[PDB]
Amino acid sequence: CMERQLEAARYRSDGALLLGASSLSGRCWAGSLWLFKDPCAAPNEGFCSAGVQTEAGVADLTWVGERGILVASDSGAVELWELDENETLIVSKFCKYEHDDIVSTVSVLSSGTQAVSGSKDICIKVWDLAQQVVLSSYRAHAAQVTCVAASPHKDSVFLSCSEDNRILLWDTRCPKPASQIGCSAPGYLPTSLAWHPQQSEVFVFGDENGTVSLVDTKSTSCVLSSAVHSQCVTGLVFSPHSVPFLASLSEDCSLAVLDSSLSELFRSQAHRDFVRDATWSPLNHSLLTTVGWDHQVVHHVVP
Amino acid sequence: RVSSGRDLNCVPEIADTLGAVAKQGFDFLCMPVFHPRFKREFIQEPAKNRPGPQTRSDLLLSGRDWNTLIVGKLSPWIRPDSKVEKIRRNSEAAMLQELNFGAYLGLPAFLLPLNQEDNTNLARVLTNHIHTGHHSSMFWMRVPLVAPEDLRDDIIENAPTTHTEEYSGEEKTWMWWHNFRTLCDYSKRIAVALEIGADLPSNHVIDRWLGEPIKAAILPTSIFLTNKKGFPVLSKMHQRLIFRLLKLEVQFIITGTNHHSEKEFCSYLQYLEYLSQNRPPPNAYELFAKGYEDYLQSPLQPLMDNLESQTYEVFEKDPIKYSQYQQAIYKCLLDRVPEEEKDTNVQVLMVLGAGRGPLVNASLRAAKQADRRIKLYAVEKNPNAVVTLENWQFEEWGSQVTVVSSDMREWVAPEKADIIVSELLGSFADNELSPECLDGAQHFLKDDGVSIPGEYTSFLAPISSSKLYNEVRACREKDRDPEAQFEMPYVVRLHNFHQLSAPQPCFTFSHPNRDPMIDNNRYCTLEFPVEVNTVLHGFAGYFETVLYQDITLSIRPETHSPGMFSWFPILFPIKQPITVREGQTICVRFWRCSNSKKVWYEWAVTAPVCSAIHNPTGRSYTIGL
Amino acid sequence: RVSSGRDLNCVPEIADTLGAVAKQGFDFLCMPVFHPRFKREFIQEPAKNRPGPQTRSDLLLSGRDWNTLIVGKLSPWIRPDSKVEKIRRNSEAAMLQELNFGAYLGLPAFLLPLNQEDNTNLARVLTNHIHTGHHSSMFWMRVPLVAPEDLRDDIIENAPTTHTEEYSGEEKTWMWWHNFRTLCDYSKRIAVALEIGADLPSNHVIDRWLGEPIKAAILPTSIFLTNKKGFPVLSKMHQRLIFRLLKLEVQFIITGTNHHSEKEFCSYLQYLEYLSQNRPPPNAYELFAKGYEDYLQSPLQPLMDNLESQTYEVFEKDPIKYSQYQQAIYKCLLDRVPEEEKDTNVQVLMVLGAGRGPLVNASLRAAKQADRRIKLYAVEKNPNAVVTLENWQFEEWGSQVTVVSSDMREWVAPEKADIIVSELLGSFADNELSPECLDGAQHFLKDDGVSIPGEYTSFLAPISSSKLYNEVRACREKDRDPEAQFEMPYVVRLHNFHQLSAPQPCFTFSHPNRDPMIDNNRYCTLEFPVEVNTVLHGFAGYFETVLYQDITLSIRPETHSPGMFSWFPILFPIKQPITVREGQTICVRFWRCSNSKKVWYEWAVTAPVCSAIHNPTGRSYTIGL
Ligand SMILES: Cc1cc(NC(=O)C(=O)N2C[C@@H](C)N(C(=O)C(C)C)C[C@@H]2c2ccc(F)cc2)cnc1N
Ligand SMILES: Cc1cc(NC(=O)C(=O)N2C[C@@H](C)N(C(=O)C(C)C)C[C@@H]2c2ccc(F)cc2)cnc1N
Ligand SMILES: Cc1cc(NC(=O)C(=O)N2C[C@@H](C)N(C(=O)C(C)C)C[C@@H]2c2ccc(F)cc2)cnc1N
Ligand SMILES: CSC[C@H]1O[C@@H](n2cnc3c(N)ncnc32)[C@H](O)[C@@H]1O
Ligand SMILES: CSC[C@H]1O[C@@H](n2cnc3c(N)ncnc32)[C@H](O)[C@@H]1O
Ligand SMILES: [Cl-]
Ligand SMILES: [Cl-]
Ligand SMILES: [Cl-]
Ligand SMILES: [Cl-]
Ligand SMILES: [Cl-]
Ligand SMILES: [Cl-]
Ligand SMILES: [Cl-]
Ligand SMILES: [Cl-]
Ligand SMILES: [Cl-]
Ligand SMILES: [Cl-]
Ligand SMILES: [Cl-]
Ligand SMILES: [Cl-]
Ligand SMILES: [Cl-]
Repeated sequence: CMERQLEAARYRSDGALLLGASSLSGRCWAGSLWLFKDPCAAPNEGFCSAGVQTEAGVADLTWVGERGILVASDSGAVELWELDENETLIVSKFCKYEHDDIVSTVSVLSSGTQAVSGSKDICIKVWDLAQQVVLSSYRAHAAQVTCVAASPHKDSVFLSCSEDNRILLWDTRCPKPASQIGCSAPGYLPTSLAWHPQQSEVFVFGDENGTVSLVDTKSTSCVLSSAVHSQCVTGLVFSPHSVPFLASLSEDCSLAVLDSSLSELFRSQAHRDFVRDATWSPLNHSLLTTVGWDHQVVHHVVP
Repeated sequence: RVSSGRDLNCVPEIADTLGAVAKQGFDFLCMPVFHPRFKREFIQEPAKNRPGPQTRSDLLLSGRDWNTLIVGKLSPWIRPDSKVEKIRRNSEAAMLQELNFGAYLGLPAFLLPLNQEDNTNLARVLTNHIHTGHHSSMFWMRVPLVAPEDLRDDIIENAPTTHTEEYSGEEKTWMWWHNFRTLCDYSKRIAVALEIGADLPSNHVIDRWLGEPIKAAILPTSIFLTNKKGFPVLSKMHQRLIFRLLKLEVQFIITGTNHHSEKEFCSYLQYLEYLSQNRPPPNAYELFAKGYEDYLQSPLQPLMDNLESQTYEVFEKDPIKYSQYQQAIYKCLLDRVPEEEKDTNVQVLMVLGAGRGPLVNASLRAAKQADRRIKLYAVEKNPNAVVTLENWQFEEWGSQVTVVSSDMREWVAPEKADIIVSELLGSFADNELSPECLDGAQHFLKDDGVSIPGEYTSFLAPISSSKLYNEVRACREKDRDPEAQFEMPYVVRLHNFHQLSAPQPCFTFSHPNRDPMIDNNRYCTLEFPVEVNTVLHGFAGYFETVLYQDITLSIRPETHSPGMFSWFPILFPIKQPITVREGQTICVRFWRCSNSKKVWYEWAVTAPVCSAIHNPTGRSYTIGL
Repeated sequence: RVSSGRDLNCVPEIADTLGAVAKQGFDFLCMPVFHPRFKREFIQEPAKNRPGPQTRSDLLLSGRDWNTLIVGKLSPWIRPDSKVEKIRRNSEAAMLQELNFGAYLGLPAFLLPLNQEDNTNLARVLTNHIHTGHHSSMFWMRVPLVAPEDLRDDIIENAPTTHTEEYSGEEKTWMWWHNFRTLCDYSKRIAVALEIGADLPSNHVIDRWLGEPIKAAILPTSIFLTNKKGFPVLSKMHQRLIFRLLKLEVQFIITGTNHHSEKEFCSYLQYLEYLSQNRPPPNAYELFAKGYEDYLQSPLQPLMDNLESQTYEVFEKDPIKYSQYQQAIYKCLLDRVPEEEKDTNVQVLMVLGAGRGPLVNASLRAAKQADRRIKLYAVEKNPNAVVTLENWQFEEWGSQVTVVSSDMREWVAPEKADIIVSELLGSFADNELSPECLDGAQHFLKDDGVSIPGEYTSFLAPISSSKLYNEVRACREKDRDPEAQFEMPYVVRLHNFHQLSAPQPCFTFSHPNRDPMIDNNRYCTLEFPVEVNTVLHGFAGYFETVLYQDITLSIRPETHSPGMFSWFPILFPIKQPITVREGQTICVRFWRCSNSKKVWYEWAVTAPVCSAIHNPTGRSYTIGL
């Protein structure tokens, strides 16, 4: 049994699609992980490569190399799952309950051996994925942590944003590791973060009002802004192109594809519910797969 | 035993989760009625037309289980006071939906958080929901003792945490409640679920919650330390706070995951039970007045009304008071009769207001103890108690006790008394008209006669208690002034309140009153220094009395007689609560007025702000002469 | 088991007597608090100065025993309505004394006799005592079913007993109560202790006590017959009366000495227990509605309000009603689809007001039973019940049932229905606005469509019940009209009342309403023949409904559906009770009024006397559209 609310979708190096779903209504509020080596067969359960039911619903996931799956659970747990040698089963490597509320976001650092997790318990934790222990726990925010994003190439640097209207840049090599960025005045609450793949000092963030903004960590100034969506921006995904595109997702049930100037180039209203996750295909850099709470897996082609 | 509940934000199956939390030993479960991450759209298509079902079915639990074991929780994404208009309206709709589903399930309580200063639209929606269908359901406002902004780690390099003392700032969360509670017009269905952090604030921040309607105390598992054997424990300050909360008889709510994973999760709860089963055992007074904590009662008027048999029974089962009376009579008998006159001198002793005759037996025991001869008159105007007095006299006392069924102010005594002994004191000393009664009886006292009690003095102290204020406000009756309940005193075992200043003497009376121009009217002005930020709601009243020399009785807290049961304190309310800042002085005025038919009190606060004069002309409360 | 007490006028020692009556099996003791022959003087010397004590001491029993086991009795020499002024004033004083001593003891009830027609001064003294201090004590008026003058032996030679039938004279004792109760202004603390004689009067004399607050029934030992084995028994008429009293759940009081002296005295009491343990066992309806007898409740408005889960649960656990609905749907499906079309014809069936879906399952069972194919729409405006509906649909029903969360008057149906099935009937048929709802839903019904129910009709019957009148009168609230409680109906399991005339149809509605000019306003005039002397206090309301052809539901008493639980009768009160004599006709008027926002009822009695028009313009009661 697969649940209706598709939560996350990630491609693998060989073109396989990892899906994470939850049941946010009905008798059971659980979740499930799935792996489709035929991406066009998703989300049909009978034509999947692997699949497992988990304890509670998943709120965010991410790959750990080519075999690991890191899951943020509603139970307050961080779970590492591993694939079978023949990649037919999804077995649990560890499941640690260190957060006191729903773990809402998780991100693997650049080395691949450590990760960072954020939860509604306002805390942000650093995990050693090999020792299955928490290296450090920080209580820097004053409200629910909305998103955390590891830097692409620095193992000690990562962004975080919470409902306390703070956007914190983190360098764990400092005695005070967090530093506040944010736009000039108290803007609308930050809801989505994404580092730039080519520029290690530049990122983008989307707020609750539908605005996507391009910021540089050095000059800490809103370099650009665009009212892209009519509702909260829940996700921001860059493309693997040399000059990358920006995929913006919102609760207005629409996907937008913008350029380096945050100008709208493509738009899809195929989903009839919230758009949760989007991923670009490594084999075909022009193919973008989106998932949503309408149990739809859409494959767009983008010029 | 403690009443405890388990807080969870993740419930896969409701039945298995409820069974697990019941096996762990919890009495109820705080859980979301909708999935916390299941954000719903009410205005904009196409997410507005999301296919159902929207949450779990109500058939998954029995109606009894919904009524007794489930506490609802508001979804964390509902922000009725968001700066965004879309989110504002959508959260209004979602909050109404969740509250209506909670009322549809018949839940006994529903949790709503207070995370910021501005909760005005939240208060508007909740007040609209309250005034929609008569219900008994409660709304617990989850309020942190310390705001998370004042609790975060000092790890933000360019935003350091303030190290400067901010006396009023550290109390900000109380304001969060006080404003909200004020916006909802002091609804009795709205209470506090106080959440406690790992680091406790100053003592004044904690004391700001004295007198507040605290129904629940929330303990996260993270605040628990660990001992040598690995069991979760608490620091001594947290133990003090737990004891203070146990005295208020609140429900404790364990939240968070099991961090002491080697031990079972019930360990946490067990610790509380431990802390409860080793709490300081209450004295005889606290056991006697357990069920009457903060229970408002009208003051007795034994002069105008005839007391019932069980009221006299309550008065009699008070051995400390009658031991003191007997000791006073013993000392007075030894003072008035020398040793060489013990056979020739027979003292005339008159019990004025004998009731069923405990003072008569006390006088007899004092005469036997002092080896002195006495002649007893037992005066009582209540004929129902005169029945008991005369049965006593025929069966035991004999001719030594002469029972007089009349008013002491009209009785024509056949002789004059060496000693008069009375018990006509109320919670506010003279509030039962002992001065007037002992004045009318003064003519048949000898020129050197003695009155026991010889003196009494009332005491007042400003208090803070939103709970008692709300109870008084609820005491509204038809066919009278809608605010008459605020202009009358109440006899009440004060429990959940905060004394704002040291008690000070109010009115003093002495007997016999040799003064030719006897005037029992009084006018007193009291200045109470207040060293905290608080809200004045009324004045507690106590009394002291000198029966004879160093033999005294007292319900004043500093000098209370240990183990005395006959008197609860009194409470004078005020119509409007008054904000009092740290360092300000509460100046209050009190009058004791009278005519030929009735006596009453009038009072008014004159500083830091003026109130209305309460009970003018005794319109709301009088004491019949 | 019965609740019984022992009546005595001679108590040597109170403790031994109480122990004896407890050993005999009695629950309480009616005894004099003063000696019955101890006449006391209050005005004239020297008997005024009689030395005490005046009665027994209150220390002879515990306060619990005084509160629970002792019922006081007025001394038989106290005649407050004597023709002599001295005796009048002295009896006033003595009655006040005894009542105050009873209140001093905290007695739960005090007995006072009604032996003559004139008890005006007795009523004055009792009313003054009632309005002196708040108390919960009860006053039982010992009233004989037959006056002793109409009960004496015909042995006076020059004063023969009348052999002529006097219909109103034989009821005189009821007047004795009715006047007294009227003089005391219908005090809730005043009830009846009906005393039964050896010879029972006509059935109308007994029925005159229907609807009266009878708390106790007094049985003398002399009225008991004796059987073959010597045990005391009662005649079959007395057994009928005992059963009628047991249905009212009164307390029985055995008075008199043991005349069957060979047997122990408990035998009498045992007989009652016998008669109680062989009383007709109640049906499922009486067991279901036991605790709700004469309990006033506001009528539900499922259109304006969203019903709770347990209300739907009460509606669902009613198998007779849903069996009838299923049979109606079965007959209709067989009527509309021939046998040769059972595979080709799929009937469109729409449940309008599905709640949690019992009618949906009834329709499915009817389709399975009739071997016909159906397509189901389940329309419900209450979203909380839509949650249950959609969980049902996802888990069991499937695509066969389409859940529609909207108002049936606004829903744009994708197709038209062969059958519409509704359950929108209240206790007064249309008092929940089923006509308007089914009118708004009429447009998506086929030209030959069927509505189940197809018809319904309300019924009214004038009733007499001083108990229900006093309850309605007690339903006075602040911040509204002091008489608004009389201008609104109440859903109530009628128990202690008297039906004065046969129920008659009031308002009738049919569906579908093909009439081009639809008007649901109604005006009805009803003439009820009354053949007894009685006091009208209100009108009971029931309903009948034809679901389909000969399949009907009914709470009308003559045609009530056996074992149906979903509906209690309704009660329309009137502000002032109306005396109705034997042979008179009660002419009443009833209106069903409405505007575009609300519907309400208006009613007035026009014969034998006119009342005020109740609930004008819906000022006190409206039904929201
Ligand atoms: C945090 C987050 C990220 C994304 N993004 C994506 O899934 C995504 O599109 N990519 C990452 C990955 C799937 N990928 C790879 O090729 C791997 C196998 C090596 C292709 C592509 C890519 C984009 C830019 C690049 F510079 C390189 C790769 C979506 N959701 C969330 N929450
Ligand atoms: C000698 C003397 C004593 C007092 N003592 C008081 O009035 C007083 O504090 N009470 C509170 C409490 C102690 N108590 C109770 O019975 C407890 C079990 C509830 C008795 C009484 C009271 C009872 C019912 C009421 F409604 C109000 C007050 C007054 N006068 C005189 N002369
Ligand atoms: C199908 C249907 C049925 C009714 N039935 C009634 O209203 C009615 O007679 N009741 C009295 C009684 C039977 N009952 C109870 O729960 C018992 C246990 C006390 C339910 C209900 C009621 C409950 C609480 C109230 F406050 C008032 C009424 C109305 N509408 C529709 N559509
Ligand atoms: C022991 S409670 C006070 C007692 O004194 C009695 N009492 C109060 N005022 C008077 C009075 N003026 N004369 C006689 N007894 C009194 C009351 O009836 C009660 O029994
Ligand atoms: C079974 S009790 C009557 C049911 O019908 C529902 N109901 C009443 N009026 C309407 C209406 N106009 N549209 C839809 N459902 C209704 C009520 O909400 C309740 O569930
Ligand atoms: Cl910001
Ligand atoms: Cl239920
Ligand atoms: Cl609720
Ligand atoms: Cl609870
Ligand atoms: Cl005593
Ligand atoms: Cl008396
Ligand atoms: Cl003065
Ligand atoms: Cl007693
Ligand atoms: Cl009484
Ligand atoms: Cl009784
Ligand atoms: Cl059901
Ligand atoms: Cl809902
Ligand atoms: Cl009409």
